[PDB]
Amino acid sequence: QGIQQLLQAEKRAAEKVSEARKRKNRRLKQAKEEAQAEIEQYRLQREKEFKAKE
Amino acid sequence: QKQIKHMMAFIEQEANEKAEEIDAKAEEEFNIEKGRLVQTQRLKIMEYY
Amino acid sequence: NIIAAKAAEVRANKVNWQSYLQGQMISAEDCEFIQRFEMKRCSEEKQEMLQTEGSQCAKTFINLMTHISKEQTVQYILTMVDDMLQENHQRVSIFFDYAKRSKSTAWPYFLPMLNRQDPFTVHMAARIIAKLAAWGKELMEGSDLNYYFNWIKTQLSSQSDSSQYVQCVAGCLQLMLRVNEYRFAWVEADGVNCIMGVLSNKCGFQLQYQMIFSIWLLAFSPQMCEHLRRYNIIPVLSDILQESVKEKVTRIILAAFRNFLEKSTERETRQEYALAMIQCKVLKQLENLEQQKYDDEDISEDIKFLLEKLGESVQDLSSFDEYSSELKSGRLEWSPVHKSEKFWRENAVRLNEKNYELLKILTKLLEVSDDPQVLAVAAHDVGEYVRHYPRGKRVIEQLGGKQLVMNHMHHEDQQVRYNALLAVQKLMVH
Repeated sequence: QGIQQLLQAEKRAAEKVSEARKRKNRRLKQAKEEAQAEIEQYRLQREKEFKAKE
Repeated sequence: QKQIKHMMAFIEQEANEKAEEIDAKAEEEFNIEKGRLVQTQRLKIMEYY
Repeated sequence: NIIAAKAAEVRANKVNWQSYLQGQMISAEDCEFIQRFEMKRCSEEKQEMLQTEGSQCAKTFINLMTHISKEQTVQYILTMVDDMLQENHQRVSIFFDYAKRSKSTAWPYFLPMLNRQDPFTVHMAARIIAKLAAWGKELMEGSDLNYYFNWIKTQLSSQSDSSQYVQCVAGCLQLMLRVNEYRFAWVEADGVNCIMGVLSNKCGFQLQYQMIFSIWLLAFSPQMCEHLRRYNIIPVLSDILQESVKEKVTRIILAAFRNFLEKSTERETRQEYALAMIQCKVLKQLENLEQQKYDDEDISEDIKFLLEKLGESVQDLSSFDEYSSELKSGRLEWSPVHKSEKFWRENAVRLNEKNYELLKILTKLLEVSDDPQVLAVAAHDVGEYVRHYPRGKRVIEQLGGKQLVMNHMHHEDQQVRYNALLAVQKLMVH
């Protein structure tokens, strides 16, 4: 029992820290994509302000 | 029994600690990359209109 | 340690919910949910339960913590949510959705459980609060934030059982310090004194890591790095950096030291962190740790970073200013820079610098020090000051510092009496 369940917990531990080396790297790519969705809405808002002034 | 489950929780904690450290050290880089691009483009677009 | 060891019992502490329902202590909705949640076998089957009954889940957990009298049933309920949030951190959003449906912030449903009568209940309540507060879109504020920090500060003040419970308190405090404004609120609670105190109490490597991780998280902000200097934290990290070569402990000190120095946008503060590490002689230990086998780039590259930056302030300290620091710190000794003629022969006049600061230090030490070495060293320092800077005689005579030396001619120590006489010789005899 004991060492087998401990090695399974060690395998889960190794997987959990391996996923931590990936989590924020996916968010760091998506930062480049969220920085397009934010930008088109702002470009549209600034054009609407300009067109209202025109 | 309890000592086995304690060691299992300990070896997963021995990853949880690294995992929190890795999440926290990388947390800033995602925030910087979004903020950098957002400020850069919102300044250009402000001045254009 | 303690929380995992108790949870290994409390996960087996299954409950007769029909008895609490018959006793009217719970609703049929709470009873049915916790029964269905106990029947759903694994984290995916709990995700199906959250997908079908997620608001009723948050309702049930809050109810079964609130309305149950018995501490160990509340700990079982706390253990079940603590594990449910361990399976996926995103699930905190379901409790905030339930709080918003309840026309409330989340915190009033959880903060009352910090008053619970069994220590495991309050620590598990603190884990839930820390998980919500770290991972939520909604954040703690004001009296709620300060109250939970006053609970944390109270548990840190409990100093092996207290120290081993405080591992959970440190983990909860690290979870809090993931959020920026909570760092300022903890510094306003002044709670870094307690972190520094645990590290000053020479705690085990688990607490060394968790407390220095709390300090590393505190050091993420330039405005925090400007302020954190008053806690005297670089010496306790530098002690652990010598006393504890453990891979995690090594890495989190290097991380804390890198954050303090690199986030100091103020050049004076940057120089001061680099120099405080050099007054702790950290750079030599970083070279020892560069030669030691480590498999981690987050050790190796932060060693080389600090070796470069402390590679500036080593040049500042290794001046004659190793004497300046021995005066500033009050570490007067028969050191090589006190003993060597070259220093005085080239620099003795500098005792007048910063509006006579070094003279004022030596005078104060000759006035109020208990240590005959310090007194004799200071008398020797006065002897060489007058020997190598003749106007220094007039300055000691104008400051009246001679009176201390002339009194210490009858000091209880022959080393002091000798150095006092020798200073009187160098003061009055050509």
